[PDB]
Amino acid sequence: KISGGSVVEMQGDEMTRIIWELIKEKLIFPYVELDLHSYDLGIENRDATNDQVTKDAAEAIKKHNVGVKCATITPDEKRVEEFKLKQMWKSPNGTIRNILGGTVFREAIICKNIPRLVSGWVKPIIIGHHAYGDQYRATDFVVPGPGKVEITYTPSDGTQKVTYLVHNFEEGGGVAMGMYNQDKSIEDFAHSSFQMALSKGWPLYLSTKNTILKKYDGRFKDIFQEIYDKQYKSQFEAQKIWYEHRLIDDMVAQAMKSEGGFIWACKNYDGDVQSDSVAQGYGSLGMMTSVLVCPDGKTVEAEAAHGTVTRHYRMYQKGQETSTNPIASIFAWTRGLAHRAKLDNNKELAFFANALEEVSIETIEAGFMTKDLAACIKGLPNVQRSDYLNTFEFMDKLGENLKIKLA
Amino acid sequence: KISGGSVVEMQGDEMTRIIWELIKEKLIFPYVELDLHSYDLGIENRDATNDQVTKDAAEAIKKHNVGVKCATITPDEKRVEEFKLKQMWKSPNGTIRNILGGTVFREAIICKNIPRLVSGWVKPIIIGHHAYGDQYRATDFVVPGPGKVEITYTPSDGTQKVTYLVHNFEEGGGVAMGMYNQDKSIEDFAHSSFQMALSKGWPLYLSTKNTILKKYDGRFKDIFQEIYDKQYKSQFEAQKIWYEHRLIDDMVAQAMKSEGGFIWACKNYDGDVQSDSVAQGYGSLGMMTSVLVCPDGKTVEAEAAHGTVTRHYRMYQKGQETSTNPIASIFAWTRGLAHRAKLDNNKELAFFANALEEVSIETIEAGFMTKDLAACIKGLPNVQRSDYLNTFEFMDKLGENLKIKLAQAKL
Ligand SMILES: NC(=O)C1=CN([C@@H]2O[C@H](COP(=O)(O)OP(=O)(O)OC[C@H]3O[C@@H](n4cnc5c(N)ncnc54)[C@H](OP(=O)(O)O)[C@@H]3O)[C@@H](O)[C@H]2O)C=CC1
Ligand SMILES: NC(=O)C1=CN([C@@H]2O[C@H](COP(=O)(O)OP(=O)(O)OC[C@H]3O[C@@H](n4cnc5c(N)ncnc54)[C@H](OP(=O)(O)O)[C@@H]3O)[C@@H](O)[C@H]2O)C=CC1
Ligand SMILES: O=C(O)CCC(=O)C(=O)O
Ligand SMILES: O=C(O)CCC(=O)C(=O)O
Ligand SMILES: [Ca+2]
Ligand SMILES: [Ca+2]
Ligand code: NA
Ligand code: NA
Repeated sequence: KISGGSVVEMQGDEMTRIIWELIKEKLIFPYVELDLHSYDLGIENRDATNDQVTKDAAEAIKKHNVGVKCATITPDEKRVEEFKLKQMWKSPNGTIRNILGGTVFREAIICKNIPRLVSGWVKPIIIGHHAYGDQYRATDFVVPGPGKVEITYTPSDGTQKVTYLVHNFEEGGGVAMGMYNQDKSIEDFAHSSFQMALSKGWPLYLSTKNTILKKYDGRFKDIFQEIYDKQYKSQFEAQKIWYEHRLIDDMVAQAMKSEGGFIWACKNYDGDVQSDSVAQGYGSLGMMTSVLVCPDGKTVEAEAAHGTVTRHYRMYQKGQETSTNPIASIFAWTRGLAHRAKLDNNKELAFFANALEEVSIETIEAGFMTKDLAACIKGLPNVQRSDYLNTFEFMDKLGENLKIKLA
Repeated sequence: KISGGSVVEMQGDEMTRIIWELIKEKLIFPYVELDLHSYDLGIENRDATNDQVTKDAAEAIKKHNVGVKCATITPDEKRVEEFKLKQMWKSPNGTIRNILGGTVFREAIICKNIPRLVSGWVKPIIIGHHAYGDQYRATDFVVPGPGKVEITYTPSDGTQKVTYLVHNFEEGGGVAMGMYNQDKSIEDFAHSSFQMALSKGWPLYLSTKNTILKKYDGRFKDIFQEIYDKQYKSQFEAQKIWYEHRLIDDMVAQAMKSEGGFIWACKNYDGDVQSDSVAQGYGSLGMMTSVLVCPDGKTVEAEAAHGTVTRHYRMYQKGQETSTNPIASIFAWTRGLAHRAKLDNNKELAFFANALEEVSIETIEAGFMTKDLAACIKGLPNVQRSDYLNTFEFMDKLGENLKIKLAQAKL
């Protein structure tokens, strides 16, 4: 009945797919009508269309400014045999992120009754990681035997091509890889980082390994520092916050013993990994939001940070009972819809967005939660069946709670 | 007085250099005589020898089979300016690890009175991280403007040349790099991992991102699997343990919520970073061992995993009282000497090494400790001067306790 606007939706795989459908059936569709542009990133369909469906979904997001994505399978060899795939398709996440660009901001979803693994974290940690380039765009290969691996730069302006020696393999083979990043993208990431910091009133840290990657990482470090000095510094001081670069070793240690309450700017690989470390440290991988904010200020893709949860899905196929946390998948929808509402100045969509979220927190805070969350309070071995609901029960319960509150 | 043998010693920088001298002077030299082959990896001395001293140290370690290393500054632009360096020298750790090769095993040092940051870790987590290649021997450069970055392989015979497009820079510039690893080194790293799992009777996890780096990381995953199946699987099933690959994201989450009690094989970068996170989670960076175990099975370099503690050094330079935890540095010596002893079948030195370890734990467990550890107990905002000992005080107390312990043993 509520008029949503246009949303790009990406369907995914395995356990998350199951959950994705439950969320549309019970939390979204009964209450909200949309111009839904649906792309199926299920791995069967991606194989069928030779991954073209993925490039299509990314373009759709540019047009419509808003995307909600279910977790997908990125195939290695086992996966190729499993689904009889054409080939080892690349990560859709990496494909879409590289086309859209921007910064991925992740943040735990906090309930008051859910204890943390790490004692100190009483304030949020917001991770914003660079979406573009590096490992997702890397070229890696097997080195078959002895020989020489080199990397070369040929300037477009006709001046001398430059060649560096990567390694001389003199005994057997191995592996080698090239990767890159772009100044403009890195600039965008710096501004997005400083702006999020000002926005929250929290200090900003950048982590790199510039002592080791002196040129590659030093470039991130320099770009951040240049832009800070020229463009944000006084505004930081005015708010009594700060920016500082830290080596990645020190940062992860610092973060661990911290009391939280900062923005953590990461390179792509570190953002990907440290975001799992942090979600789990607050409680669970089901309790983290993830939004890609594009450089335009306008476009957004929301998702759950975690994967398809194949381990739980395997039980589901064997007919056994499961308890998977859908909270993150649900916030992919509320964050996306929130943004849609703010774009269109849709007063009611915004209301629904925020309702489903407080409904989610309120349900867990009343004592209805999936197995992972009960494990947080009790310790896994002390958890009994009466302590949690299963995937379907819990979805139903949120469903009836949404009913009551919207009514 | 104990006859030590030949040890290759590598001297360092900043706060650890100070602590290094205190350890030698108060814990080692009073009791042990050594054929010390001393290499000064202080940054001034590396700059004066164009870093040749670091390669010499490494070569000395092949020859003598044991090395003990102090934390070193790895310079970036700020350090060049600070020390007026000729160049931004490469990490001595990378240099040494790539010359020797092998697997770096890192583990927390645990005291019964010290709370953890992470609740569940009632057993230890042992990380074995590949010492060779990757980021540490990378070639990286700034791309100054539009143009094409390519990476090429040419076989030794010259019979063929393979060119891969890395990126087409048309817009402006950026950065690019290449990195590499070798199969032999990866096979040695698999072996040490499975052996360490068997040794401890714990399960082994390997982490990669093979879904994203399909050839590079998939090479690691495959070598480990093939080697598991053919050579260690019977044995693993016998002690009722197991081996699995996990994706690095899943693995860090799994470690976080776990009970501990596993071996975690890591790629170079991940090992380097997660070992800090792990040490901190058990309570302190001062409380972790690190030994490079070479594939020859005979050669070892022991070190402190943390850095030079530059921030504590600044205070020291101002005359301000400091409290830096020396435990990891002391254990560089104790692990090195324990291995020298094992090599030489030397029971006096073996006994000494282990005696210095117990003394370290006993002193802390009796409530004498540096500030980081007192913060573990009280919470940083709650700790007062009376709660901890300063750097020299704590060293002097261990010195006393070591004297007692060795005396009681002589009796
Ligand atoms: N599209 C995407 O954004 C992502 C996709 N992937 C893909 O997903 C697939 C599986 O990835 P994988 O590394 O196995 O791990 P997943 O992140 O899917 O899950 C791994 C483990 O994390 C815990 N976990 C994750 N989500 C939940 C949840 N919602 N509720 C409770 N526990 C959860 C579970 O622990 P436990 O088993 O102990 O209960 C689970 O087994 C792979 O194909 C991978 O490529 C991976 C990451 C992100
Ligand atoms: N040689 C080596 O193996 C390594 C060398 N390095 C080099 O060390 C230098 C400094 O690196 P950086 O990352 O800043 O810092 P370090 O790793 O030396 O330490 C940074 C912070 O960690 C805490 N810490 C580390 N060790 C101790 C200790 N033993 N006792 C108490 N606290 C400790 C301190 O926290 P707090 O300030 O909060 O009290 C300290 O400020 C750099 O030049 C780097 O290149 C870095 C890593 C390894
Ligand atoms: O795309 C993938 O295969 C993994 C993505 C991921 O883990 C993430 O985006 O955090
Ligand atoms: O060599 C460096 O600069 C840092 C090394 C390091 O952090 C480590 O060995 O854990
Ligand atoms: Ca991840
Ligand atoms: Ca480290
Ligand atoms: Na499971
Ligand atoms: Na300090």
